[PDB]
Amino acid sequence: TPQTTDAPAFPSNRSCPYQLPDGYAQLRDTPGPLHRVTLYDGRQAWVVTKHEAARKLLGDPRLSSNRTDDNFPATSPAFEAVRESPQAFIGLDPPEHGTRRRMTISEFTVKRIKGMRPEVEEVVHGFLDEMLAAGPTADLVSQFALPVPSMVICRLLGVPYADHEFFQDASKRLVQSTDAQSALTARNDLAGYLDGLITQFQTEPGAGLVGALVADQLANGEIDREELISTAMLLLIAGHETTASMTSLSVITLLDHPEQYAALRADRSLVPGAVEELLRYLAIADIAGGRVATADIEVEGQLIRAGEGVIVVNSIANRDGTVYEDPDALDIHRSARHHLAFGFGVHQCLGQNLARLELEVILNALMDRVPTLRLAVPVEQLVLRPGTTIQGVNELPVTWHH
Ligand code: HEM
Ligand SMILES: N#C/C(=C1/SC[C@@H](c2ccccc2Cl)S1)n1ccnc1
Ligand SMILES: O=C(O)Cc1ccccc1Nc1c(Cl)cccc1Cl
Repeated sequence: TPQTTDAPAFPSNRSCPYQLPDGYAQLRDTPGPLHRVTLYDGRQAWVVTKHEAARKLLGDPRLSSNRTDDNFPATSPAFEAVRESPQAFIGLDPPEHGTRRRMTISEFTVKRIKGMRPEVEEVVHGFLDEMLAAGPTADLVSQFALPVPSMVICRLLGVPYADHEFFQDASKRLVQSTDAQSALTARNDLAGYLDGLITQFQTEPGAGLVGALVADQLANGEIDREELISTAMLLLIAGHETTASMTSLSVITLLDHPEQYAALRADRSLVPGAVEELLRYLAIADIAGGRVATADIEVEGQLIRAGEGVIVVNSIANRDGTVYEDPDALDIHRSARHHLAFGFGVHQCLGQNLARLELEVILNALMDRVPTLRLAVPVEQLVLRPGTTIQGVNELPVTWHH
């Protein structure tokens, strides 16, 4: 008996770090902006598979980001960890979203990010010093890809780096969590740590965004103590995990396209455009597109009903051939403009300027300090994270000329 389905299972896992899963490429090819899918618990939902329609729906206020809504398209049991506690502004709609987000934007401006350039370079070259002095073979993730953005975001947040082993482990346990209880345990571990950090700042006013939020908004009752915890946790995990994944996958991808890597090294003028193309191509946050319709939405003849879950899959939208000619080809020289790796609209990634800065610095540093860098194993031996979480590899064995 045939098993062809109208709503295939979603999400799907990558088999190649920089290629869509086979199922996603099928969704990309099927005409129309929408397609039905079956989530892990049997409920059906819509997935958006085209670029301009993704922009349109991301800007549509009728698609809500409220993750506490019972009809929100949860794609894994671990998603329950964020549903039970107060929502950081990633899970808020206007006007609450803007009031909370504006409490944090000062630390992510173009002026502040450019101001952080010397300390980002210092942290990058510091962890490179330690890795190269230790010699190959090293795991690029635990020795460079993860600690670099961890240290940077901690200094931005005011989180003491001396506790890094604790909250890096709690962050990883949440990222890789495959059940609800494990995710909630790792989340409460972070919540308990951040709550004590708040009390510490109330005794002794401190630096970083968390200290600012404690001294001002919390003391004026304009943010709840548990919203501060959720917001700080969002920035902490995002600061750690997204950049680390872009680093490891950019290294894997660039080494599989050695002509473009050598061209990139020969001209650092190309690093900014190469970073945009890597963001479009790798789209490591393609699971973070969930929305729920609060009213009927008709999309090019197809009707989204109120109460239906919608998932804007930015990896698929970033492979729209009508926007990026030959979209499945990595081209660091192409115009990667208007890609959706960071989203679009009111929720577009607050840390996008920081991720762009860190990746540029990291890529330039790897080409300067370790040009003989190469993988210590075939990419087929690398272990990919599933489509239910942030795209990445659990470890990246690398070697170089000692
Ligand atoms: C290459 C790295 C990153 C990628 C690919 C990425 C991707 C995304 C995407 C697709 C969204 C949209 C979520 C939605 O529409 O529901 C988002 C939002 C967000 N990201 Fe990132 N992100 C990255 C790095 C970071 C970093 C380093 C931070 C540090 C704080 C961060 C913090 C946030 C926040 C706070 C939001 C929510 C903004 C809002 O709701 O107004 N991200 N990100
Ligand atoms: N990547 C990423 C990222 C995420 S927030 C929501 C996360 C998520 C949503 C739904 C299901 C599973 C997961 Cl894990 S993924 N982020 C955070 C800041 N900027 C980007
Ligand atoms: O979304 C959040 O509030 C925290 C956060 C920040 C960065 C990356 C992921 C997550 N959340 C998250 C995690 Cl770490 C695991 C499973 C499901 C979710 Cl929603």
